[PDB]
Amino acid sequence: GANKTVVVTTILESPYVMMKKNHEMLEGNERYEGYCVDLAAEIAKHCGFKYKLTIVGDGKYGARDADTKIWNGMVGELVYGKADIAIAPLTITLVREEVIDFSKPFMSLGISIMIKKGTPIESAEDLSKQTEIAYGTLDSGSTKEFFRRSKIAVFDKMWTYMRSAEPSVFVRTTAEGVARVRKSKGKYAYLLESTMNEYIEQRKPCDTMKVGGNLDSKGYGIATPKGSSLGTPVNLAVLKLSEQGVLDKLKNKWWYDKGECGA
Amino acid sequence: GANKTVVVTTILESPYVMMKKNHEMLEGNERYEGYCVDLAAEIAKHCGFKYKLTIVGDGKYGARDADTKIWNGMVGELVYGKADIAIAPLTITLVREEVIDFSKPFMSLGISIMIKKGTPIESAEDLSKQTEIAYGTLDSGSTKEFFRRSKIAVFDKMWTYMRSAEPSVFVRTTAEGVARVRKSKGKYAYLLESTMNEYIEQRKPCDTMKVGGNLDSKGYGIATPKGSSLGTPVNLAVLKLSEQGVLDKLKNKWWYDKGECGA
Ligand SMILES: CC(C)S(=O)(=O)N[C@H]1Cc2ccc(Cc3ccc(C(F)(F)F)o3)cc2C1
Ligand SMILES: N[C@@H](CCC(=O)O)C(=O)O
Ligand SMILES: N[C@@H](CCC(=O)O)C(=O)O
Repeated sequence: GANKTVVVTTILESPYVMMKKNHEMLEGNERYEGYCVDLAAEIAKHCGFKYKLTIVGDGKYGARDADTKIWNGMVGELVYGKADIAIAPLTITLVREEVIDFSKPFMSLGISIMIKKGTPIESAEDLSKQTEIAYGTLDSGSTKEFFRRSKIAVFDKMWTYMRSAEPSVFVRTTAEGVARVRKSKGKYAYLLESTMNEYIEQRKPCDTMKVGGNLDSKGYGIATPKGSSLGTPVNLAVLKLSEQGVLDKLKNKWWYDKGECGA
Repeated sequence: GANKTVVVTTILESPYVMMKKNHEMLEGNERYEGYCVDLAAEIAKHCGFKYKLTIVGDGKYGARDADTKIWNGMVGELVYGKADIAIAPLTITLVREEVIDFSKPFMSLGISIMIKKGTPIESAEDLSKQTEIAYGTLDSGSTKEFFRRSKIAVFDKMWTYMRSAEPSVFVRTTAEGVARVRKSKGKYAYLLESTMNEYIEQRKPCDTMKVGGNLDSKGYGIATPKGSSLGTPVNLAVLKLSEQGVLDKLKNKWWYDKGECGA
């Protein structure tokens, strides 16, 4: 029928969406800034709709409970129809693609290792063959799933360790994993997406480092409930933005341009 | 209705599809080898269909004629229903996505520069600010389109030169562009996808080099005629193969493992 204001679910995750420092003196979409804020603006213009940014209530990306089969996070919000579109760093996975539609990816990533600077680790293989340095992942996300489902020897080795490690090596938010890297004096490494890894690397206090190659090749896509009218228009808009250079321009804006660790 | 042998259009393009040296003493699919041959086998198994590999009659990727509006190449073959699926290094573009369905990408690429070794060029900017060294692209493809449609200063500068260069700087096949790089004594550089650039770099006579960063970020997707029943199954199979590590394994097989220029 007649066009509705589109409800957008997203996640507070640097540099994609952040509360502006002065958010309290602002209302609506103006409260927020970052790569996915800007991308929301572009997609909305190109598909000709009005929208409201809403941070995902539980603060999670999206995972199905093995028992209940209930989806949580931003995926949950699409699945149960609380939100019309998710515009966030949400990784295209098989388990998600079956319950929600994904645009072609708007940004690439792969799983990667953050160390505190000077940590004697260069790779995942290094992590797997030692125990002095603890390591983990975000909860409720594609990185955790990757390790749990991996048949590859080293990642299976890593997963068997991580699932049973005491204290827990898993974290609620990316900012928590980073905090743990920075405070653990080289005795914690964090497994996170290269995109986030690279952003943080170029942020004060400039004490972290991405090491080794990526463990996989995947992408973020814009997600809509299965069969939503927004799917096709959103997918075309992503490819047009790609082809206009907008995505690279936005990547430059929120990564390189934000760099505060020198050249 | 009842399952038909699926007609697969593909292109002779190293290392994706090649005639085996002994192809003449072979019949059917067995004549061919390479990354997309193997990927065809996997997709077919996972979607449970039988298929016949056919090389695209005109040897082109796919471009619409400005006058007639006729699609040529593998895109043409899908559009006019000569083929049921294209399994090849076929770049996801906006103009193609409107006339055919694309899987999520199975491999990434970006536009890149091949030089003969010792050519005093490190970038696209370098190419644009000189004239002694000629440069071009493949005909009938996404790289040519990228330059023609670019509003970015340097690529617009490059396109204005390339479209009017005498003799023609455009080539019919990748193997022709490479041949021209190798025979032109450093006086030709070739603009081609990084994937192809990287393969050739590691092939005898080991006289070529990828220089500079990629001009864009795009991907290859499996393509089907718009609304084909194969679309969704093929798309899920690509994500499952990604997640099983098959795609990386196949990338290793046909790139690194084929390397004959040392380490
Ligand atoms: C196959 C799935 C795991 S995925 O996450 O969708 N595909 C993975 C592999 C890959 C390859 C290239 C890219 C980069 C990119 C941007 C835009 C496009 C376009 F061509 F589709 F438009 O391609 C991302 C990914 C992630
Ligand atoms: N992008 C991930 C979250 C980050 C991570 O898992 O490392 C997801 O969509 O689940
Ligand atoms: N992959 C390209 C062909 C190679 C090129 O244009 O450089 C296409 O699909 O058109």
